[PDB]
Amino acid sequence: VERDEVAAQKRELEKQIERLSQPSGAEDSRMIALAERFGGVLLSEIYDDITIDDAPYFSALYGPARHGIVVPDLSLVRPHLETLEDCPEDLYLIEGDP
Amino acid sequence: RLIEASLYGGISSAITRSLRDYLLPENSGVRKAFQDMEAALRENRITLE
Amino acid sequence: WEEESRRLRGKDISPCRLLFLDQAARLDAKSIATLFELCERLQMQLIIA
Repeated sequence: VERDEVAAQKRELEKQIERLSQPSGAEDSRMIALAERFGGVLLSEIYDDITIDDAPYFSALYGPARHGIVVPDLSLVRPHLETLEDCPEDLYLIEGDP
Repeated sequence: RLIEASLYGGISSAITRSLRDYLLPENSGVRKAFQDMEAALRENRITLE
Repeated sequence: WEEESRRLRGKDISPCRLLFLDQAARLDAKSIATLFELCERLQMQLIIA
């Protein structure tokens, strides 16, 4: 039982380390995919070199949109929006010059 | 690469093969996946030795 | 490249298009004519020597 508990802990740790791994932000998935589906640069990458002191403020301000994607036009994502069934259940999109 | 390929264009040139370079992005995902395989293999080798 | 970037640029900005070729004598009259046809159709500049 103890060994299995420790194994579960290690599995969680490894999964989360992966979650923090690449390439910027959490992962290369639908979110990084929007960087080419449209010009959807990742917000977190857009503040890649944020100072550790502003990083908490940045995170709190950006809220769940912390992992949002900056796209000068979101009327433009509209044509492809119907494609996104395989996407995080709830996906942020932002307007502005990345 | 666009520049030099235009400078020395035509079919009979390296361009026609280095197409796969000039047209295509470099994928970090496969690079990372290969590194992860490498780590797995390293651990396997260590254990076996 | 333009399809990608024009989205990420001022909506009234149209980047310049310019290409090159050395030993342009590998071209002949019809070659020149058709290349100019398509070049104009694509509003692009040539430095062919």
